[PDB]
Amino acid sequence: MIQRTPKIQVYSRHPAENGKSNFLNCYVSGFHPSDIEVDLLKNGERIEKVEHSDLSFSKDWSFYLLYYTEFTPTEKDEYACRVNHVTLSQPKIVKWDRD
Amino acid sequence: MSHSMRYFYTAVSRPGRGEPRFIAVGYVDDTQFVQFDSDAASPRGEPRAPWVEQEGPEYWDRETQKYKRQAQTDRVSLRNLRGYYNQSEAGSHTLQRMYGCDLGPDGRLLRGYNQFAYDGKDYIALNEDLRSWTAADTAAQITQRKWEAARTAEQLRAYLEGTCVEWLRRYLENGKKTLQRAEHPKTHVTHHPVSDHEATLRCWALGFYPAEITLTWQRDGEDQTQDTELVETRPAGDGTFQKWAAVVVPSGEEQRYTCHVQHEGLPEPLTLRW
Amino acid sequence: GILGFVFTL
Repeated sequence: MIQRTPKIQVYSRHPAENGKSNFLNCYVSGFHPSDIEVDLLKNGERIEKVEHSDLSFSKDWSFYLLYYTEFTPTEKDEYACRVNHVTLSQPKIVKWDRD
Repeated sequence: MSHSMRYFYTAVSRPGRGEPRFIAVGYVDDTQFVQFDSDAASPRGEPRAPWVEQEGPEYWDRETQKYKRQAQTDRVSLRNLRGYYNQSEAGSHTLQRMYGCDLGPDGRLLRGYNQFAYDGKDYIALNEDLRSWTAADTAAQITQRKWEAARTAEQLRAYLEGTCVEWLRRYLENGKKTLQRAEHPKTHVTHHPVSDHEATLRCWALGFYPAEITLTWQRDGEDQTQDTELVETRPAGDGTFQKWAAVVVPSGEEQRYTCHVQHEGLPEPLTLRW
Repeated sequence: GILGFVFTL
């Protein structure tokens, strides 16, 4: 029985520029077993229309998924990705950093 | 150059919460073209690339039928594996499979593969010859004995050396603009002070395809591979990939650092500076 | 196109 915790990256599809339409990504990888919940947050609240890739896996058998939503960054809006997995006592939040 | 078609299957039991879920995805090179999920609102093979979208309803219905048949079968396999390991009825377990084929510059087969994992660990693999097995443990030796008696490898070898390649060839024709072109990375270098004596240099590669890339920081022309933070290569969501590599440097030494980028879509490797 | 021959472990 393997249990591996998700590596999480939160990033934009293109370099973020204020007021310019873009795509916000949360990539979760390196995890096992496959059940996982991933939310994208805007100012601390859950973003509603979030899509994801279908479950796949890497050479070491660990799983990965891309969650994503269209967005338009601004100077003040804060974004984050929240993930829960059997390996996590509490949901883990990773804040988006433009660089 | 050369191309691959690969399928990835995951079946997950969930005793007391219905029957095991089955999820499949298919790729040509680094491009997803199909997915099937038994828990989907309508469980059907789903196109994920324009060059299989023009395959008509017959192709899709046949794929769908085969996925359902595979899913049921994998549910039996999970039942069998539970037994081999004397595991309780109540626990949840995972079966994974990857298989596929590669072809070369002449459109001919290079190699095939088919590997299985149980609960995230290597279980049994078809060897490179496509005629023999490697079992990871005692339980997998049962599956080996079973497949040897049944000549299972002959069925798998016939598909991997034959029909797998025919499909791959067809997909490469239909999706040539997408599939047979590399896209060079778009690069930039950033800088962040860390303290009164250190700073971070970060070398970015965005928008590249295929996923394979090397980013290396050098000082005075020499590799600093051991001192770099490299992130895992990550999907951009548009079929391309991104990666970055960061090195912490003595403040004032930045001019001696260069980032070296190697990628198929580059005619020559790049050397970048802050 | 996926393998149509099925078999159990």
